[PDB]
Amino acid sequence: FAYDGLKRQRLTEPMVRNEKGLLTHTTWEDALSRVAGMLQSFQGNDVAAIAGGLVDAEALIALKDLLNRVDSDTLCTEEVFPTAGAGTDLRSNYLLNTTIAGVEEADVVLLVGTNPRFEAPLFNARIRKSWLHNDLKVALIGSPVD
Amino acid sequence: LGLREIRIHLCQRSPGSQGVRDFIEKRYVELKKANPDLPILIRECSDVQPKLWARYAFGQEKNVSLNNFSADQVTRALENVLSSKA
Amino acid sequence: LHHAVIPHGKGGRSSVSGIVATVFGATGFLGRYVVNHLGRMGSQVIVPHRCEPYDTMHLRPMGDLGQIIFMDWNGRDKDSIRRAVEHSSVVINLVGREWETQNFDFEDVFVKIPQAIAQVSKEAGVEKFIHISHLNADIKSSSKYLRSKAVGEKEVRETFPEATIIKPAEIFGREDRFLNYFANIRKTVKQPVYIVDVTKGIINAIKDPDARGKTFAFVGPSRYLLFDLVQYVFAVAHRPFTTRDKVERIHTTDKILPHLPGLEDLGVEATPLELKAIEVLRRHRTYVQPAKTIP
Amino acid sequence: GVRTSPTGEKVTHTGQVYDDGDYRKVRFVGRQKEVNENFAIDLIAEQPVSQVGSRVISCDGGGGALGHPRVYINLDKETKTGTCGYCGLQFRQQH
Amino acid sequence: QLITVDEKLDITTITGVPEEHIKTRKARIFVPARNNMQSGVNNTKKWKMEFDTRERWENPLMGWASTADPLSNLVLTFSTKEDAVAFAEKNGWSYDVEERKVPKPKSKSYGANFSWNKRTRVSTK
Amino acid sequence: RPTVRPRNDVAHKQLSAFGEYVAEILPKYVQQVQVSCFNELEICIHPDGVIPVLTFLRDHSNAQFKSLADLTAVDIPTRQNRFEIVYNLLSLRFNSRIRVKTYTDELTPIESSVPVYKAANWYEREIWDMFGVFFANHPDLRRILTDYGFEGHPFRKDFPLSGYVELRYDDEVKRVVAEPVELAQEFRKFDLNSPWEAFPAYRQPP
Amino acid sequence: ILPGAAYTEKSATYVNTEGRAQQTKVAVTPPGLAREDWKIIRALSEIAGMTLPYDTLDQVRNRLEEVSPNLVRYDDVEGANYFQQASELSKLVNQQLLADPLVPPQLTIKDFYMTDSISRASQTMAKCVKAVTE
Amino acid sequence: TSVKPIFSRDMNEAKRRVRELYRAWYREVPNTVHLFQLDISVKQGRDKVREMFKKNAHITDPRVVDLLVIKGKMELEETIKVWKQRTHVMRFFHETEAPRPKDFLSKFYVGHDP
Ligand SMILES: NC(=O)C1=CN([C@@H]2O[C@H](COP(=O)(O)OP(=O)(O)OC[C@H]3O[C@@H](n4cnc5c(N)ncnc54)[C@H](OP(=O)(O)O)[C@@H]3O)[C@@H](O)[C@H]2O)C=CC1
Ligand SMILES: [Zn+2]
Repeated sequence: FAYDGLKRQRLTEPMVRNEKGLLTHTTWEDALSRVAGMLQSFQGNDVAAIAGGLVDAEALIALKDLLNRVDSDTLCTEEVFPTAGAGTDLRSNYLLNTTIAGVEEADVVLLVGTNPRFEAPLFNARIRKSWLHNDLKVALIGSPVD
Repeated sequence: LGLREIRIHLCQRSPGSQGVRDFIEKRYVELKKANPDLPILIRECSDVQPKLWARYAFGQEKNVSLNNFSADQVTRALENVLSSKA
Repeated sequence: LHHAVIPHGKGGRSSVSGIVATVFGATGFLGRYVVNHLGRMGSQVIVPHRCEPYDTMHLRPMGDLGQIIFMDWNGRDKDSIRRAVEHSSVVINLVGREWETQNFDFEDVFVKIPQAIAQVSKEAGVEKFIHISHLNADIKSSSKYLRSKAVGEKEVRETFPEATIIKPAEIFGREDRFLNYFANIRKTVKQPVYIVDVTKGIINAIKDPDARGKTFAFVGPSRYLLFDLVQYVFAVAHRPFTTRDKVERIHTTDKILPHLPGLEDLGVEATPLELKAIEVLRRHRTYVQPAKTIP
Repeated sequence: GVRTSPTGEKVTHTGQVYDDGDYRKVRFVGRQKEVNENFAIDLIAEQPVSQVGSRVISCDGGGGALGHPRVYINLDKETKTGTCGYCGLQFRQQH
Repeated sequence: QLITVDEKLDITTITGVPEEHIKTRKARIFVPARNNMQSGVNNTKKWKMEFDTRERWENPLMGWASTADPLSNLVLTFSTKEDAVAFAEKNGWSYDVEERKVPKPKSKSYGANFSWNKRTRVSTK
Repeated sequence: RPTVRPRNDVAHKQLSAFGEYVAEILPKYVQQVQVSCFNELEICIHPDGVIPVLTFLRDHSNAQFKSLADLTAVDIPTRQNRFEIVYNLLSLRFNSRIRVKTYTDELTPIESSVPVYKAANWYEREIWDMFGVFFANHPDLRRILTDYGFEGHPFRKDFPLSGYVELRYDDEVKRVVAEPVELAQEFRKFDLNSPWEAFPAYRQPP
Repeated sequence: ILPGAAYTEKSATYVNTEGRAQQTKVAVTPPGLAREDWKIIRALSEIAGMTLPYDTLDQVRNRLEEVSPNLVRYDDVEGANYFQQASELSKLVNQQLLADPLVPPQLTIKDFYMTDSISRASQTMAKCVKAVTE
Repeated sequence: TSVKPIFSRDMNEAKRRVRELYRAWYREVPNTVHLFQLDISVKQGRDKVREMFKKNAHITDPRVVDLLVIKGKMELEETIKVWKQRTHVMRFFHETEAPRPKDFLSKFYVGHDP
């Protein structure tokens, strides 16, 4: 039911600040020329990027390639993950390795610091399915959410 | 001008990546301790020929094939990159 | 940009170019090409006309349904001008007459009317204004046509400083009064320009933000001696080789104005008279070494 | 229920009206915006509520086979009236 | 008398399709998903080929949805994905193939609704 | 039963018997014979057999199918040989109809049947025009229904309903011109098929 | 501001919490002058003199395969191994747990409805939020 | 992989037909320009003929080549017998079609299509 958000508050035109400091519509040519001008004048640590929660992989690698071409490596996300130890070197560090379907094979589930009902409703529905049909045992560490 | 990132691609089961799998199992931890702030992105994918990607400054890249390499050749290819500065 | 004028489509008949253009003088020689090109890409065209609606019929097929709108207007009525321009983003003035009449002299058609359109357009907030002047426009010309063009060119610039002013040479084309004029004949150097080139330049001037505030000179690629041109026309027409003012203009050497941008500065490549002469003069044949160009 | 906008254009019963900067209103210059002024939402609201002595009533819109498919309306709630989904007539269980 | 031809079957030059609508299109080969609003499965038997969706815009006069895409409505039906792939290849379209999703066999037991000591016991009928 | 079409067993048996008769006489070419529940007989043949089979049915004393009612094609893209060529024939002597079917693809010529029926001339021109099936040894094979210079074969299932080009009069060039198609209102595709099976008798094996 | 495309308006690759790569399809095109997000960056790179080496969706997807081969294996779950090596590197540096209890950001259904920019803009979700808080 | 031929049994035979068709088209252009009173030059007409042939230079299937020649002969017949009108001949030149941009940036500015 959130799709109706796609019809509201949409960004439909490029905007740049005017002399009064206000965002104003402009052409693609003009908006990108301003961005390219600044990009050419900076290097390394002076350029950074932050990716939000809905960004796709094609955009993620395009932006990484562009910043790398000015020798920047400050490609950041908003969601933290500890980089201590192996960090993101090993995929198994940051994945749901058992898979979603694998929950139906588990005999004990330990939930830590999560409310899967609202963080991953369909994942939580798969836990309930195993709880109902496989007699799965679920333990939780954190607030006693329903 | 030097190195920025290493990526190692391999298959989880194909024999051609057996030498790479041994290297990771036995050498990656030691290599990681020596280069603590260097990204060494290991990415396993089924039925890919193993490869070693090196990314240098300003987005220049080089790839060396590790197919049917022994764990020693993998070490050598790793050293050839950890001292190169393309 | 208002949401209704964001471009959409693939630039064809049913597309939305985003242009809302009021074209004064749309029912003449140059108007029919300007409207056609606008309607080709899906522009909204407002056509104010003084003539009978029967005389605007050739403009109807040039736009998708709803894209050509016709309004009555009078050059001397500023309210009729206001009605026609108050919704447009560009106003194109092609009003002219190659002769004077009892009701409209060269001063009315090339000074008062263009200035009134420019003023009303400025008041109504129209962002782009395109005014066609003449290459040979000159206060000290022997032709009162070319004298009025100079005065009008001055007034339009003063009244609408951001107006794009375009100064063509004599334009050749199917419905011209240049090649057809010579073919109907029973020192001076000319640099005539093709109608489609002039039209393409006008359309590009609308799409080019640099065109604002500039004066262009639209001329052909080659200069000819008038005698050699008429000789060429007669040969192409397979023919054995009017007013006082018209004759003055035809005998006025085309000016050389390197300090102005031209068709090339708008992306249009000038078309040689040799490639289009037969297109115009074929109808004159009763059922060819080209003119010598000034180097 | 025709109302006009600041620009003067009549507002249709679907709420349509061109906004101030919309070029498309040039189509009405010298002509007119066709607007039906018998707003059905205002007309049905003028119909009185029908009092009935049963929990369930049927509506066919009037005229037998000239009306709409016959539907049965439950009138058990006393907070609101029963409204026909086809024709908008309202019903209420008396007492 | 027959001849021998080893060339990959390619008919792009004799179909009359404009070059733009061969090279730049992406055919999608797939079995349509069951419409979740209904339980019938009869619309999930065959393979379909559709093309990438392109721009639709509002007609200035009426607000109708206009298009410049001549393949916007083209949907082809195939008995097998091999037939669909073969058709796409000979027509020069690049394609994506999505493996058919088949509902897995479920284990159903009405008696489980009344289990003596399992969570499957239902509180209402 | 007032609403149900009555069966005709006698005609079903007669047509079945004749279908075997044809298959026995031309085994070289006949691949399948079937009689529909509304009593229409279809002979499915190898494409090499177009001329021998059609000649036999026209000339044999127990056939005498002297009239070519119709000749057409069906495009079935899922088939290796996408085009099905259908001949509908009429025998006045025996007051009967028969349908002969064969197949071809986009690159394999079919033998023109003009020698057997002069009626075939234009039907084969139309099949070439609308489907692009080439007929070998046709006296004059060329487009018949489409515009001159028209590109493509419209009746193919992968040809779009509205085509690729559209025409208008352009005043600048003073002639009718062809340009890529743009529609003010796109044709609205409807998904009509019910997700529920309608005819059990035709269910395919899983 | 560079207007990009939402997930309903592009064919883009997302990887779920299992590491499974999936791709959206274009349902409608982006509104107004908005553009496909990778194309904006590709266009920006050309204007800035550092043109990226891919011009199409398939070419930028070939680039994704160079960086991480699993990113183009659509619908497949590529297993990850070496939990033992990761656990070794996890120990060699020691951090201390804070005394704060683990509290999830969403304790009740009211927190569920608006978490990103699309749902924050949805009037339907606002109605849901109002319904459960009132 | 054994198939019924159309006219040609192999590429060498097929390419003979192609050359014969090209000669017929090459010699027909001057008559076409005069007969249809075209405003293009004989060189333009022949440059267009070459361009139409050249775009099919990668075909290696003799059956496809035969169909292209067959269709090319039909098009030539329509022209010589003046079944085409002037509009049909001039459709090869796309005079009223605006220049479609090719580079990435130009396409990016105008729309979403690749
Ligand atoms: N053609 C040429 O060789 C050149 C032309 N120009 C300029 O380009 C413009 C158009 O040229 P062209 O198109 O050949 O001119 P035309 O005479 O062919 O068309 C003239 C237009 O002006 C309108 N018009 C004339 N007088 C009046 C009036 N008193 N009140 C209202 N409308 C009027 C006419 O409308 P109606 O038909 O109703 O009279 C017609 O639409 C003119 O300004 C001309 O001077 C400049 C250089 C060269
Ligand atoms: Zn009712």
